[PDB]
Parts: sequence; C-alpha cells; structure tokens
Amino acid sequence: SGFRKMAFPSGKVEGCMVQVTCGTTTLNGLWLDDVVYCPRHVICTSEDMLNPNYEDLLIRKSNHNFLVQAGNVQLRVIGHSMQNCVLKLKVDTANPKTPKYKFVRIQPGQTFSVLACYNGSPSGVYQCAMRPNFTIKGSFLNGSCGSVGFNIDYDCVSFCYMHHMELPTGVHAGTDLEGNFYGPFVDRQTAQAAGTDTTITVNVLAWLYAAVINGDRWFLNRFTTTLNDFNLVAMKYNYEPLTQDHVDILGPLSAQTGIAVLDMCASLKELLQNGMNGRTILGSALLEDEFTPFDVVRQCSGVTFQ
Amino acid sequence: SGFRKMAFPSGKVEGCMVQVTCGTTTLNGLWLDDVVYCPRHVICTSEDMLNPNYEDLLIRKSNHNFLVQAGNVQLRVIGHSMQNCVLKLKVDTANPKTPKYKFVRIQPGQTFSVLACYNGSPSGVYQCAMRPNFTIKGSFLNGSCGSVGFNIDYDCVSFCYMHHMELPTGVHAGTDLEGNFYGPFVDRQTAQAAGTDTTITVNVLAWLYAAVINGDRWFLNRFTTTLNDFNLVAMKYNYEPLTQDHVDILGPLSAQTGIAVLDMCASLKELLQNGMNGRTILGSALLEDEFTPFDVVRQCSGVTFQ
Ligand SMILES: *[C@@H](CC(=O)OCC)[C@H](C[C@@H]1CCNC1=O)NC(=O)[C@H](CC(C)C)NC(=O)[C@@H](NC(=O)OCc1ccccc1)[C@@H](C)OC(C)(C)C
Ligand SMILES: *[C@@H](CC(=O)OCC)[C@H](C[C@@H]1CCNC1=O)NC(=O)[C@H](CC(C)C)NC(=O)[C@@H](NC(=O)OCc1ccccc1)[C@@H](C)OC(C)(C)C
Repeated sequence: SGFRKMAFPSGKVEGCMVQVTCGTTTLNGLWLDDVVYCPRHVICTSEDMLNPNYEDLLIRKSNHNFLVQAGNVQLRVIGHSMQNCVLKLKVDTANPKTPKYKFVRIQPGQTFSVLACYNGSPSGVYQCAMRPNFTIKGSFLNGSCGSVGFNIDYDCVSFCYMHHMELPTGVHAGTDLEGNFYGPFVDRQTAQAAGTDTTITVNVLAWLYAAVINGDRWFLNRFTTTLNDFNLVAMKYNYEPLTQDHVDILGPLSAQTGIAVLDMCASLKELLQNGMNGRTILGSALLEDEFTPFDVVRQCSGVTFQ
Repeated sequence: SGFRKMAFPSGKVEGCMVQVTCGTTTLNGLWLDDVVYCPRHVICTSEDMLNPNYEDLLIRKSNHNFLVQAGNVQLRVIGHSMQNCVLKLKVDTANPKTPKYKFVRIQPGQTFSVLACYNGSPSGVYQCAMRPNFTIKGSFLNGSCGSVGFNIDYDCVSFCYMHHMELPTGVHAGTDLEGNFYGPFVDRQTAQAAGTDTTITVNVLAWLYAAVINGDRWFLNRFTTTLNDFNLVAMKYNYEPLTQDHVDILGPLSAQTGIAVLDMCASLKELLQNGMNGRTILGSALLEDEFTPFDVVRQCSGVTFQ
C-alpha cells in the first residue's frame, strides 16, 4: 500500500543526455542513434534574445561551430538542421545506449517524468503533468534547457517534452521532441504569460479512487449526481468539464472499487463545497490532480483494501 | 525556479537489480560485484511466517536451491551466507554495471530515493524520508521486497535501505544493506506496530527557506524566539526538538536568505499556532517535512529571488 508521486526509472534516458555548446552557450541535448536533439536557442547570443531570427542565425553557423560532449568524449557534428524550435545535430557516432523510443505529443492532463540535467549530467527526476494552460510546474534552473520529459512503456521510452523556458509565475514551457511548443509560447524573451489554469477533474477523480483502493472511504457519501449538474459545480470551482470519455476512462477504477463514476463525482462535489475539515486524503491537504487514471492503475494494487 | 520532490537518477541502481528465487518465493536482489543481497525471508515457507528460525531454515538449503536472474540470464550461486536479516549469495559472475558504491545507515530525518522493483524489474522511483519512528511512507505491493533506497553523491551510490515489510497503518519497514532493521521491527509476521510519529522540525525549516529562496515571503514575521521557547511550542505540536546542531546545519540557508534561523523559528511558530489561512507554501497546504537542508541546497538556485 501507499501512494507516492512516482517517476519512471530514468536509466534509459540518462544514457542519452549530452552537452551541446555553440559559441559560449551550453545546454543539454538528447542523443538518439546518430542525432542530437536540443533547443535551437543554443545558437543565440546575448543580443539575440528579444527577437532572434533563427533561420538567419543558423545559416551563419557551420558544423564545426557546434560541440557535442557525451561523458568525457567529444562527438563530431557532421550535419545540422533546424526543425521548428529544435536543432538536430547529425553526429559521427550512433549512441550505443539508444533505447527503444518514440516521440509523442501529449494532451493536457497527461503526466510524465522529467530528468533534470545540467551540462549533460542528470541531476534529478520528478513527476509532472501538462497543465490545461500548457505549462508544467517544474523545477528548473539556468542550464536546464534541453532536459526532457518522458513516459516508459515496456522498455519503450516515449519522449514528450523538452525544456525551453520559465514564465514569470515560475512555471515552465517547452516543446515536443519535434520542437513544437506546448501552448502559445515562443522561444524569445518577449513578454509572455501563462493563461489562467484549471484543475484536471478526471485526475482528481482517479486520485480519489486511489484513496479508496488503499482503504480510505471517509469522503464518500450516499449521493449521486448527473454529469450535467456535476459540471455546473465543476465550472464554479475552476475545474475542467468532465466528458463521457473521461467517465469511460475511469471505468476500470470504478469497477475495482464498486463506486460508480457519478457517485464519486457527488463525493468530489461535497469535498469542493465543504473542504476537507482538517482531514487528509492519501496524506494530502488539498485535492491532487497530477495523477492520471493510468498512473493510479500502474501504482495501486489490483485488489482494493475492502 | 520551482520546487519538487526530486529523486536521484536511478540508472546506476537499475543496473544492479536481479530476481532471487528460493523454492516458490520470488523477490528482488541487489547485485554488486559478485554478491547478491536480498531479504532473508525469501527462504521462508507459508508455515514459517509467524516465528521462523532462519538459521535452521538456512542450514537446510544448498547453493543450488537459490536461483538468481539478471535480465534474461541466470547467475549461478556459488556460496551463501546470512548477515542479520539479509542473505548474501555469492555468484559466479561479477556485475559489469556495478557503480561506485557504499553501504550507509542513515539517521531519522534523512531522505533517500527508492527504486520500486517487481521480479527484478524496476517500476518506479520516488523520494522518502526515514521517519523519526523508523518507518517510511512508501509505496510497496507484494513482490516489492528487496527494492532499495539510495542517495547519489558524485557518481557514488550510497545504499541505505532495503524493503522488507508493511505495517498495519500502511507504512513500511526495512533494513540497512547489512540487514539491520531500522527501528525495533523484526522480519516475522507477529504483531508489530509503528510507534507514534513526530514531525521533522529541521526539515520543515529548510523547506520554509526553500520557499523564501523561490520568492515567497508571506509567512515571515517581525518576531524572533529563543531556542528554548521554540521547542516548548515544538513539543506542543508533536514536532521534534530543534538542537544547536540543527541550527548550525541550517546556517548556509540562513546566509543565502538573510533570515536568521531563530527568526524562521518564530515564523514556523506562527504557522503552527494560526495555520495557513487558505494559503499555500510552495504549492502545499500543509507543512512539508521530507526535504532535508541538503535537499533544498541541491535543488534550489544559489541566488535568492529577492
Ligand atoms: C534554459 C537555458 C538557460 O539557462 O539560459 C540561461 C541564459 C532556460 C531555463 C530557465 C532559466 C531559469 N529557469 C528556467 O527554466 N531558458 C531560458 O533561459 C529562456 C531562453 C529564451 C530565449 C527562451 N528564457 C527564459 O526562460 C526567460 N523567460 C522569458 O523570457 O519568458 C519571456 C518573458 C516573459 C515575461 C517578460 C519578459 C519575457 C526567464 C529566464 O526570464 C524570467 C524573468 C521569466 C525568469
Ligand atoms: C515483500 C515480500 C512479499 O511480497 O511477500 C508476499 C507474501 C512484502 C512487502 C509488503 C507486502 C505488501 N506491501 C509491502 O510492503 N513483505 C512481506 O510480505 C512481509 C514478510 C514478513 C515475513 C516480514 N510481511 C508483511 O509485510 C506483513 N506485515 C506484517 O506481518 O507485519 C507484522 C504484523 C503486524 C500486525 C499484525 C500481524 C503481523 C503484511 C503483508 O501484513 C499486513 C497485514 C500488515 C499488510
């Protein structure tokens, strides 16, 4: 039993991290087969921060203007190209520890593991969700750009995030591994701001089911609700609407606990209208929304503590 | 910026996990050089759960009664010995991915990363503290025994925990890597219970400093306190006493923020007496006590958001 914010084991990704240097700028790259992926702002200077023209900056570079370092060996760049906001460096050496991998672009509300890296060296791993406003509440300092987010499925690593920037509220923004930003952000230091965020309703519900599976029932009640009436309450507390698709996704958790999805919605409505009254749920004093239904099934026992 | 429960990268430990089988019982082992470490209760039967005599059970075994599996290769046991509550299996093959490592026994209030494993296969990583009552609030199911907890320092892995058992309240108990239990627990299914726990005061204070470093000051106040008067309040809220050693450990965080340790103690006292009043600190609605001062320094920027 127990329930923890659980990252995937990071070893398959640690073997892919390198250091990329252009000019005097250094950040992290992702080395897969004979290509190194990294944020294109590594070709910026201190002056090209406000409105850089990256196509113009890039045509001014040669292959030998880039330095790639894997551990304590240098990799020679033998070709380069820009793809959206990522740079791809073709290197003379295929990464021997390349895992089975995919590039995936995730939907808001999906979670992933982040391997924070500095100077090509992994420093930590934590679990993140893509917020509805397409930011992540990460932990990133200078030098962290090029750190990647990923999920792991049967030894296949699905890379879904590369880190590019921090917003004024302290949340983080970046791209898929093809260099497309999540959300409306761009990789320049012009005024940008995270939109208003909302709570990921389907994940709160999954997490309440986790709490039931682990033996805690105190927040349940005898009431039910309709999908429409729930969403009227959801809107009022800045929760995302719950769709029939979300209802169907919660199916297995409903079945293992015997609690119908809309019965758990009436529990959540009561928690929203009344608070927790000094109580905790799975050790938390607020409603957690960064566990997907898949995260709950992955970590919880398949037999509920009846 | 940001602040997350951050585990160490787990790759160096993933390379050491194997599956150990004796009879029909299977659990996880730690493969370092030519020795596999695993909990001795792998030699138990369904009948030898209440009061097993492990010396008696073990003399009845041969080397060929143990099966060690690393990935999809079998390792042959060429020798065995019991050390406290761990079994050591000498194997014919030295682990080629053995990292630089140490065995360390940690004090209560220290944190570590846990690589949860099932059948020798890593499944997740999360961050734990050794509670003052020598339990950890982990996430462990059947099959998880032999999973290990560790810290990483300059590519040296310090193993500090091996998982053995769950207590009725859902918290977890285990040993150092020499097989000595943390706390008064024993590896048999006789009635045992976690003692009353207390909050790790020095860690709460470190975490308040993290919040200051990341730009949040709302909970500070103009007051100070003496060490003695703080601890009188600490006792009242089931917090551990703060020692002069704890004061000195918080030194660097005090210096980076300009907030004297005893001034932050007067802030904590106010938070304890008044609550948060609907506010959060680093996104949390309760006072977090599973970040050591060292954890804060490791993750936070060295320059405070003034
Ligand atoms: C990765 C590379 C790096 O370290 O470069 C250092 C010079 C960083 C990761 C950041 C740094 C701190 N935490 C992080 O996650 N990314 C960057 O430095 C970004 C480079 C841009 C060219 C994309 N810049 C920022 O992250 C920047 N944000 C930003 O400018 O947003 C646009 C903006 C919003 C409001 C007002 C003006 C501009 C950060 C560094 O600036 C602050 C003030 C928002 C923190
Ligand atoms: C690891 C090996 C395993 O899976 O064996 C399965 C048969 C597990 C890890 C546990 C299982 C669930 N979550 C975990 O972390 N360890 C064990 O099964 C332990 C083997 C003993 C021989 C040490 N047993 C327990 O963990 C057991 N606790 C226990 O008996 O504590 C003593 C006790 C306390 C009060 C009353 C009676 C006995 C668990 C499985 O039992 C419960 C009821 C406390 C959950």
